[PDB]
Amino acid sequence: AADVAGTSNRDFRGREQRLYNSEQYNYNNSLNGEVSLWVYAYYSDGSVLVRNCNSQYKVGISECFKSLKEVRVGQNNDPYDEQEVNNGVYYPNGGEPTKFHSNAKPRAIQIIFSPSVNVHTIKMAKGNSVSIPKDYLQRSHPWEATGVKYRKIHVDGEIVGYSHYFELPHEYNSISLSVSGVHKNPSSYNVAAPHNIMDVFQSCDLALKFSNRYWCELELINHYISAYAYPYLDINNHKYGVPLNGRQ
Amino acid sequence: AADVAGTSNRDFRGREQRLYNSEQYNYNNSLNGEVSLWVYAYYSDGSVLVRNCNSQYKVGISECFKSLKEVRVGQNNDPYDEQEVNNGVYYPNGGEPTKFHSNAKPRAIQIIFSPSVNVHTIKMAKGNSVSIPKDYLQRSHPWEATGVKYRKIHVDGEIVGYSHYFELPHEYNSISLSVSGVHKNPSSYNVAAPHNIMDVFQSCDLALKFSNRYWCELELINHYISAYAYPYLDINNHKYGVPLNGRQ
Amino acid sequence: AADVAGTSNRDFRGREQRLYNSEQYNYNNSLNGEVSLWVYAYYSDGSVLVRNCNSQYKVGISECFKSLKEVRVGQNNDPYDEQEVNNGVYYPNGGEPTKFHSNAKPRAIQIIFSPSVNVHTIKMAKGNSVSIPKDYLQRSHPWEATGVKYRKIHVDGEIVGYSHYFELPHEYNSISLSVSGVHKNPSSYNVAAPHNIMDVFQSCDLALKFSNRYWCELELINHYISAYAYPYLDINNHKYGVPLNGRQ
Ligand SMILES: Nc1nc2c(ncn2[C@@H]2O[C@H](COP(=O)(O)OP(=O)(O)OP(=O)(O)O)[C@@H](O)[C@H]2O)c(=O)[nH]1
Ligand SMILES: Nc1nc2c(ncn2[C@@H]2O[C@H](COP(=O)(O)OP(=O)(O)OP(=O)(O)O)[C@@H](O)[C@H]2O)c(=O)[nH]1
Ligand SMILES: Nc1nc2c(ncn2[C@@H]2O[C@H](COP(=O)(O)OP(=O)(O)OP(=O)(O)O)[C@@H](O)[C@H]2O)c(=O)[nH]1
Ligand SMILES: Nc1ncnc2c1ncn2[C@@H]1O[C@H](COP(=O)(O)OP(=O)(O)OP(=O)(O)O)[C@@H](O)[C@H]1O
Ligand SMILES: Nc1ncnc2c1ncn2[C@@H]1O[C@H](COP(=O)(O)OP(=O)(O)OP(=O)(O)O)[C@@H](O)[C@H]1O
Ligand SMILES: Nc1ncnc2c1ncn2[C@@H]1O[C@H](COP(=O)(O)OP(=O)(O)OP(=O)(O)O)[C@@H](O)[C@H]1O
Ligand SMILES: [Cl-]
Ligand SMILES: [Cl-]
Ligand SMILES: [Cl-]
Ligand SMILES: [Mg+2]
Ligand SMILES: [Mg+2]
Ligand SMILES: [Mg+2]
Repeated sequence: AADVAGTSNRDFRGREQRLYNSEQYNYNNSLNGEVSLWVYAYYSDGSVLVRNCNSQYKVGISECFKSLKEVRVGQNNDPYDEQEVNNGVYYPNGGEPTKFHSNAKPRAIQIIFSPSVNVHTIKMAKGNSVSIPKDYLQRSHPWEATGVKYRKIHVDGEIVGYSHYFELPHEYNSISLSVSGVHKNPSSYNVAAPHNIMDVFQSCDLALKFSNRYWCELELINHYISAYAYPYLDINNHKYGVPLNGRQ
Repeated sequence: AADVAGTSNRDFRGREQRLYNSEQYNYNNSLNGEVSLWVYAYYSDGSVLVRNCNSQYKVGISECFKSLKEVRVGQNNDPYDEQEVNNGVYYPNGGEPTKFHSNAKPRAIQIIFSPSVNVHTIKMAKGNSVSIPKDYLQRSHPWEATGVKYRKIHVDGEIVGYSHYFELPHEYNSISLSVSGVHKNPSSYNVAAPHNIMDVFQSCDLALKFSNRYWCELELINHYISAYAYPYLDINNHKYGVPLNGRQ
Repeated sequence: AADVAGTSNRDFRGREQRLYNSEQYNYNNSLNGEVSLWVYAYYSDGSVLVRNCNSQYKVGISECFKSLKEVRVGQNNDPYDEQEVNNGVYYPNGGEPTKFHSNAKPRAIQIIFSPSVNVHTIKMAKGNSVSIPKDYLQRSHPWEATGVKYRKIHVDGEIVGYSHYFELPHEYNSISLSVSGVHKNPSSYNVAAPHNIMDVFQSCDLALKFSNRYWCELELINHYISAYAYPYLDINNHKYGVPLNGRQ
């Protein structure tokens, strides 16, 4: 006759559950694991474009002014008029659109990394509308190291991810955007030294990308974030994610 | 008076032909040569999307669920309805398309490598519809090493390429897909060690890509495969390619 | 009472201006600086597609036959007919378009690098319409080193950039195109050796891209080149750029 559940050190079902969750958390943090990046572009109509990349060793996303704009697939997007918006945004008075402010422009950006990133390695190039980091190429460092600004997304006392959020509320907030982060490596084994370097090149090939525009934050939270155990931070500063280490 | 053709060791025209073919085969296998990857997505209407990349040192292709779907350029693709298909495939009951199964979904994938690949280096991430390799990121190795499954495409006793083929016949066969392979290097000279590493970075830049949807396998065989001396394996297990080493 | 402007060595405003310009020029040339690449595709209707990438350490652009073709956003591009053009260009007599020559085909290409490139590192793969560098993969070196052909764009005796220009005036000038260059590094410190290699991988992530089709060379010169202090060479061999080193 077996011990009774939840009363002794022989609840092996319980120990196996805790190990299963701990193994996933720590595997993700091993050099064999993913590091993941999400870039969220929020539009005035309440919809949200997500750009996601999942890869070994390091991960990144690179967007231009045009690629960040809202596209409603299979609906009217006034493509000619929006090309004229682009011309008017690349150079002042450079186009002839029928509008002052395109509602396809993002109102905000949230950058989220998986908990397997090392925040000290995070780099971002938030450039102008023609993809220069700081106004002119000749004065541009090709990135800023913005890790100190990333907030921890905590759930149940566990870091389930990292967030950097900035609004684009002003008419001159017209941007291009690239972001990069490196997977944790507390060892002194360089994953990109000659013993393993070609595998890092293969990781550039193997990185999986995902993009979709969700009709609102609720839908994103329900059918993307929660569905796939991703970290998130909503407009009301509510934290989402699944804590795993040492937990049932 | 010259020797008679095909009767002696002084048929220099004959020797030059054989060397020409041998030189092409072996150049392709040198570190100076191409390694090439083709991903074929087969649709129920009989058409075939090819994605090709040709590059030095290593090569790869990365696709998401959406990018693998059939697009008939300049014809009706019901873009709104197919966006709803995507929503319904990213999460169950997540959309409202007018169909149960999109005929734009691939029925099968064939992955073919040039004979200059080392099959031991082949990696594939066959992920789910939101670009996670194995259901959740926390448990995902970012690839599987599938080389042992690649079949040799033989012609005249020569390996003209390698094939891995899998059908997607079930309703739940909704995938994302990345593939990578490394060019043969039997030497102990690491092409990505510091003496040559920046050239491997340049190869990422220089890799040439090609995509097209052919109306059927016959057309692909005739105007793509055969036209450009590529390897192929058709649905009837017939092998295509041009044998070169030691041959006239 | 301060010295009079432009009469002595105590015009600190003057010295600061000259240093400001010199600092930008030399920063651009430091390993911290950008290296930039522009590929210009010129169309018969006088418009010009620019593809630009700006990145640390090294930079590149890769295009196929299709991606180089003129696309007039929000206007009629006869997409079905132009897909048939593609089929007819990938293989002779392979399509059924309503035209002999597509006016969407580029008439010329100009490749321009920032002055921070090392011309000895420049590589180009000018391939055929199906993205093979030299007719067949088996005989293809994956690039040509074309630096000796690049012309210096001089302004006021300063090199503000480098240009390689080739026309595509013949019916058989149907190409694919990739180009790559490496940022100057006169030091013996290898930026891609293990001490800094992962940063070069991050630079692949962080590279910012830009594309736009301008209606004519005048507009490109005015609202792109000149607006953002880029180098250029127009059809009349007129040089554009801003000289900076040692200059007010
Ligand atoms: N830790 C703790 N949790 C409480 C307390 N009161 C209510 N709770 C709830 O209980 C949850 C934690 O329960 P457990 O996971 O079983 O307890 P634990 O502290 O993690 O201990 P172990 O999992 O056995 O290591 C919390 O998420 C709370 O919502 C309390 O006093 N202490
Ligand atoms: N090898 C071989 N080929 C045959 C034979 N009978 C018919 N053939 C045909 O001949 C072809 C090969 O001819 P060759 O290439 O001239 O002969 P080989 O064996 O390759 O000899 P070398 O090219 O001179 O080294 C094959 O593809 C067959 O289709 C036979 O008995 N032996
Ligand atoms: N150098 C030079 N410039 C001239 C001369 N005559 C007219 N110019 C104009 O003057 C410009 C250069 O003027 P400066 O920049 O003040 O002279 P500089 O030779 O560069 O000398 P510093 O800037 O003081 O080092 C040129 O771009 C010319 O258009 C001349 O004889 N010599
Ligand atoms: N009432 C409680 N008393 C004592 N410990 C608690 C209580 N509730 C939770 N904890 C414990 O405190 C730790 C942190 O959990 P907590 O719920 O505060 O994290 P959180 O979700 O980041 O909190 P919040 O989001 O509310 O700021 C966990 O180990 C948890 O078990
Ligand atoms: N009738 C034959 N007798 C002897 N050798 C042959 C004959 N036909 C071909 N060969 C030789 O056998 C070797 C293998 O050629 P073979 O035609 O069997 O390759 P294959 O195209 O892979 O065959 P298959 O596709 O029919 O399985 C070659 O060196 C070829 O010259
Ligand atoms: N009339 C002049 N007499 C002497 N030096 C000059 C004169 N005009 C310019 N320079 C100097 O000559 C150097 C080269 O300037 P220059 O204007 O010839 O360059 P550039 O723009 O490449 O010429 P161009 O485009 O006309 O061939 C600069 O240092 C400049 O100060
Ligand atoms: Cl590890
Ligand atoms: Cl070699
Ligand atoms: Cl430096
Ligand atoms: Mg607990
Ligand atoms: Mg023979
Ligand atoms: Mg001067």
